[PDB]
Amino acid sequence: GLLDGKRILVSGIITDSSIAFHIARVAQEQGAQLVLTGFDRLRLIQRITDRLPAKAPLLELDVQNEEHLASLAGRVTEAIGAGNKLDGVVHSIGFMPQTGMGINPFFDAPYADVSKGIHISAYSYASMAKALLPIMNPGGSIVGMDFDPSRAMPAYNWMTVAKSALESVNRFVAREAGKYGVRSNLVAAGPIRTLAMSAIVGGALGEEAGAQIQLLEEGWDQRAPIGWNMKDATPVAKTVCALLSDWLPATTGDIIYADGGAHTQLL
Amino acid sequence: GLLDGKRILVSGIITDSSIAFHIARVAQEQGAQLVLTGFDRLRLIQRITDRLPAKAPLLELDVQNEEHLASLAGRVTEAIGAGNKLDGVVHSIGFMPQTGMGINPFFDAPYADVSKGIHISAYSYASMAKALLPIMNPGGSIVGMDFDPSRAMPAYNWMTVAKSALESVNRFVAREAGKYGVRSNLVAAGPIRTLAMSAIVGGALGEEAGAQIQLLEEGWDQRAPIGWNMKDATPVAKTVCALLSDWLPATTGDIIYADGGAHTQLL
Amino acid sequence: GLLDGKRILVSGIITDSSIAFHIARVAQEQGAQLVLTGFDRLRLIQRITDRLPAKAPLLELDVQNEEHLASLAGRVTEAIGAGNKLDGVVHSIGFMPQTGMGINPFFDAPYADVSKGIHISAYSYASMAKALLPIMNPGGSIVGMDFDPSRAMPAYNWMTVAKSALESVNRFVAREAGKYGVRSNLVAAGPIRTLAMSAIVGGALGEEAGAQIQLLEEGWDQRAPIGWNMKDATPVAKTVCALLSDWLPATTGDIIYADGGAHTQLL
Amino acid sequence: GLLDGKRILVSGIITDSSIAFHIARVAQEQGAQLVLTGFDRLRLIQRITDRLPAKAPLLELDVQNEEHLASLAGRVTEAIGAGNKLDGVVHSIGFMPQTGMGINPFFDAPYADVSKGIHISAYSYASMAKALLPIMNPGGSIVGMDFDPSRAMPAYNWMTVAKSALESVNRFVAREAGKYGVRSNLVAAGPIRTLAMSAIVGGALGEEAGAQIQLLEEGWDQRAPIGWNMKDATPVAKTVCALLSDWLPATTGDIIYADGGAHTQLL
Ligand SMILES: NC(=O)c1ccc[n+]([C@@H]2O[C@H](COP(=O)([O-])OP(=O)(O)OC[C@H]3O[C@@H](n4cnc5c(N)ncnc54)[C@H](O)[C@@H]3O)[C@@H](O)[C@H]2O)c1
Ligand SMILES: NC(=O)c1ccc[n+]([C@@H]2O[C@H](COP(=O)([O-])OP(=O)(O)OC[C@H]3O[C@@H](n4cnc5c(N)ncnc54)[C@H](O)[C@@H]3O)[C@@H](O)[C@H]2O)c1
Ligand SMILES: NC(=O)c1ccc[n+]([C@@H]2O[C@H](COP(=O)([O-])OP(=O)(O)OC[C@H]3O[C@@H](n4cnc5c(N)ncnc54)[C@H](O)[C@@H]3O)[C@@H](O)[C@H]2O)c1
Ligand SMILES: NC(=O)c1ccc[n+]([C@@H]2O[C@H](COP(=O)([O-])OP(=O)(O)OC[C@H]3O[C@@H](n4cnc5c(N)ncnc54)[C@H](O)[C@@H]3O)[C@@H](O)[C@H]2O)c1
Ligand SMILES: Cc1cc(=O)c(C2CCN(c3ncccn3)CC2)c(C)[nH]1
Ligand SMILES: Cc1cc(=O)c(C2CCN(c3ncccn3)CC2)c(C)[nH]1
Ligand SMILES: Cc1cc(=O)c(C2CCN(c3ncccn3)CC2)c(C)[nH]1
Ligand SMILES: Cc1cc(=O)c(C2CCN(c3ncccn3)CC2)c(C)[nH]1
Repeated sequence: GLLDGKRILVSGIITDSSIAFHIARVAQEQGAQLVLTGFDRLRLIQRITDRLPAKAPLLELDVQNEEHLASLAGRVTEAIGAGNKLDGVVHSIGFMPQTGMGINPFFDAPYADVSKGIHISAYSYASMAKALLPIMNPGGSIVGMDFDPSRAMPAYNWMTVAKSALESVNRFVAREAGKYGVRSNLVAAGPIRTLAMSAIVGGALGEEAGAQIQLLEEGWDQRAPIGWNMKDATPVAKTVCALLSDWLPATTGDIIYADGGAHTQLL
Repeated sequence: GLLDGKRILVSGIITDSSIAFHIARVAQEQGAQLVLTGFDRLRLIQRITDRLPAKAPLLELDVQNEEHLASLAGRVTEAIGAGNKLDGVVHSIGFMPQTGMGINPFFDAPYADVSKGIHISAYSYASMAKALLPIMNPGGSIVGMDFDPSRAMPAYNWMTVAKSALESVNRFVAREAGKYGVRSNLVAAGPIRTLAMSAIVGGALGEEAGAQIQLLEEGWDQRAPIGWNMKDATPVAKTVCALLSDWLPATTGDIIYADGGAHTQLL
Repeated sequence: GLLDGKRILVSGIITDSSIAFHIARVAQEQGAQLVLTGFDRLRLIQRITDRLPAKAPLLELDVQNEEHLASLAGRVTEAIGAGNKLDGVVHSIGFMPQTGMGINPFFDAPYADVSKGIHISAYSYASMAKALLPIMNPGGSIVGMDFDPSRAMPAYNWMTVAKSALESVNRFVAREAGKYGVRSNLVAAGPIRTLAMSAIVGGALGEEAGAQIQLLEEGWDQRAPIGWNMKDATPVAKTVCALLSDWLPATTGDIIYADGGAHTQLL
Repeated sequence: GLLDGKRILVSGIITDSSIAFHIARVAQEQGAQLVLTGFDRLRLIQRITDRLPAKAPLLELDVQNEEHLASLAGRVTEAIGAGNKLDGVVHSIGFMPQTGMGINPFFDAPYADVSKGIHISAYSYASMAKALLPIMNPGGSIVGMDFDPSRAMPAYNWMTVAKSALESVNRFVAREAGKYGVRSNLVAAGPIRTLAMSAIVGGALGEEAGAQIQLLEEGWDQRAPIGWNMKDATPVAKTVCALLSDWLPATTGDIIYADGGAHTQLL
């Protein structure tokens, strides 16, 4: 397998439609030995991850909890065995309150909400690298999930700002990770029909936001030279595994686009 | 003058080396009628602004204070006279605690500090547009100050992340401002030897940060095809006035680089 | 006026819909003294330019003709008077054979055609700077016309490649121009309904290309936060004059977008 | 192996320091079955390729020769056997006359020289895709070599313009390749000490160009968070193989940076 013998931490599984579930599945199909991290609904996450090709220990991690982050390296070492280190880390964490995404006017998001979204979606990429770099092997890889925020778009609002902040955070994380012989990169995915994305299209964040995200999805497949299947997270999962492998050894502080090439096309 | 008859709000004056002081001076030399906003040290700001070519009313504005922002439009109207609106708005506000800039490791900035820096440096650009767009004329202009954060660099650390967030905020502010016939843009300046910049070079944020910012300054003038004089804020002030004028009427959600062309050159 | 006392060379007038006609008109309304250059149909160009606010000498310039370029500086000096130099230069020249644009497959453009298009559209920006920099004043400005080629699009085909080449040429021209205290920049305009653009929409380059350019035009106005009027070259002409003025003195090797902000927006 | 069962065409081998030699070697170590193309010195190329892990047929290809390109697909089919198609294509072709690179002033490159450089370095990427796409399998991959031309730099001059043109060509090739279920991408490598690069540093293109390329090399390793070894083409070769594999299936019309992350860092 592409990741045979590698010890990889995967955060971000919440449902069977989570991009992290598909990353975890493909990584296991490719011979990686995983450690999982889950937030708040641990009973649910264990039951979901019971469907993965192989059993993997599950650790609790709220990225807003400083105790969870301070104990994380020790908890991972206990799960993987003393003397072993991680070869890979996947950050597949993102959150923005409803005031910061959807039909709620961009000017009507209170800062406490925007700040919580930026903490979880951008700052935590640096918190996770700080916690795990001391237990990472040379030649290692840290990968985070991105949604191209180079241009403004309807409804994505403050989550776009959190992604722009995450891209900047990734470039600095690469400076730190480099001291450990570790790469840091983001995968900018095309839109994926997760449970939340389906709910948004169904009007969970207002009708106008639903209509706008449906047009974005259509335009994405139209612009993508190889097309874009929003119901298929496997091409995104494979790209994350390509970055976790030894096959992109000279790429760091960078962004790889697993979006069907849609960002390279105007129309 | 370039700005004859225009009513322009200018925030960000603190000392006679503030980029906003030079923006305010050039705007007045070009016939603009100004309203100033100042944070916390109002006695100091009044005394500084006494040196501007013309007298201008000074209003207090802490961008972290929701009462100041909610009353701002009314306070500006009282200063410019009922029935008059602003043609221009200058955001020249930036702040990052010492834990987020300098020699303090990038991983050692607490989130409360990073969040305060992002609130002042990025979110406030949207708070200011929300407050003032209802009192802005069609053909109007909102301009903010940027420092190119496209690539990571030493010491700038979390302030780089705040600038990346500000660039994203600007693109969304342009969507809102467009409804008012108003443009929103940033001026990405080359480094300017303000009081804080001189203090940093003098080691106020650690020796290594000082040495690194001195090398950045030297490299900037070297890369700039027309050179870069860090002791001269006038080219930056003129660029802000170009954006406040009627002469860039089809530019919005954008960034204009007043950096001597240094960002267009590798070496 | 914005350009009072300035001596500016303007190339690229062919009809009354030429972007250069509007640049020339606005520059004259702003007090500039112009010298014009025209290609091949000099009788037509003289008759067109008779409609400009003021009379301006017209010089012949085929950018593919080395004799025309070698004699250009001398011919300009004769027209503006010995001892006088130019403060500004406008390159508003572009051409691509029909095999390189439109419905003709991208793979079916012969290299002789692509090479002629790149010579006129990209290399000539450097030929013009070479010819005129020795007769340009410090503080001077060279401006060229661009169409954002960062992403591929239908029909534009090899002309997109010529624009990408022009952007690269501009960065090198800035290195040379800087030695003279001269700035070099491009204005990336939104689509303008020139005679050729109207002919393309009318199917002159095939039906599919017509339909595709009509969708691009519609999408441009939709994405532009301040809208985009393709029938109005005046905002583009004003942007070129802003770059020719003293008001963007720290910008070089760069691109200013006069596109209604459409490139900063995905949807 | 990463490329087990894949049929890959590799162009660009001339010496044992050619980036294409290392791409060919790594692809063979990973189980690919290769077809090679060589220009002009076929006896030399055969002798060089005798050192590759496995024997591979060698075909003559001058990308400026329309007969060579028109017969290429037939010649490849004869070498790989009727009924078999290629899964991958590597373009590792670049050339610029000495007038277009080095100490020769940027303004002193005759167009015939610049045009020959652009034909070989940029247009040929589309000529090669046109020739080989009809004999490529779905899921296939076309990869070209790039040197980041986003910013101007000393000596690279017109070759920088050819790379900017190549990036634009790649985005259009992706539109065509997508119809075949084929991806098209470039690998932007850091500087590699090939025979020509060593000759340049030794002053083959003038002393000033030598000094400037030595400073670029040093600055590259300094800026790269994981460092940059210019004497090691293996990380670049591995990146090309990552793109030729099934592990980046949603990336097209794009650029992957195998430069040690140096482009993501200012200093
Ligand atoms: N769905 C898309 O279209 C799309 C496209 C591009 C990128 N992404 C990104 O992919 C990543 C994964 O999102 P997804 O779409 O799979 O949705 P998801 O809901 O399945 O995953 C987001 C995860 O973040 C976790 N999380 C939230 N708050 C947390 C906290 N305080 N501490 C720790 N974990 C926390 C959630 O529990 C969840 O597992 C995110 O970064 C998202 O922004 C999504
Ligand atoms: N100095 C440089 O080299 C440089 C380069 C590019 C951009 N900039 C940017 O230019 C802008 C102005 O900075 P400067 O260099 O002139 O420094 P400065 O210290 O003179 O200006 C920053 C201003 O922000 C104000 N401010 C801080 N907290 C505030 C709050 N809560 N509410 C309202 N105002 C608040 C300060 O009072 C001050 O007037 C900033 O956005 C900065 O990031 C500076
Ligand atoms: N029309 C648009 O939508 C649009 C948008 C963005 C940029 N542009 C650019 O603006 C510029 C002007 O184009 P336009 O749209 O006004 O069309 P135009 O036809 O009016 O102008 C192009 C000019 O190039 C001149 N030219 C052609 N070959 C020449 C040669 N050998 N020597 C000298 N001059 C030569 C023509 O005579 C003509 O005056 C071009 O660079 C074009 O690519 C156009
Ligand atoms: N060396 C570096 O530092 C570096 C960095 C980034 C990218 N590159 C790129 O990598 C690629 C390979 O270059 P390299 O550095 O290995 O040098 P090289 O000299 O080994 O390879 C260039 C190849 O182009 C071939 N070529 C030239 N004219 C041709 C023609 N008419 N038809 C067919 N082939 C022709 C040559 O025979 C040679 O094999 C080029 O695209 C180059 O621009 C090089
Ligand atoms: C296209 C796209 C990009 C994204 O980044 C996301 C995020 C998914 C996780 N987040 C989230 N989830 C649940 C409640 C609140 N926030 C933040 C938005 C989506 C849904 N779509
Ligand atoms: C090159 C450069 C870019 C910048 O954005 C700044 C900011 C100036 C204002 N800030 C600030 N001032 C005082 C105390 C704390 N923070 C934040 C940094 C500087 C000093 N230099
Ligand atoms: C949107 C847009 C951008 C452009 O750059 C152009 C060019 C106009 C001048 N050219 C030209 N004119 C006449 C015959 C052949 N070529 C090249 C294309 C157009 C028409 N539209
Ligand atoms: C850093 C870098 C990037 C490049 O693209 C090249 C090319 C190598 C092949 N070329 C070439 N070779 C031999 C004679 C003439 N031209 C063009 C330049 C080099 C040498 N270095």
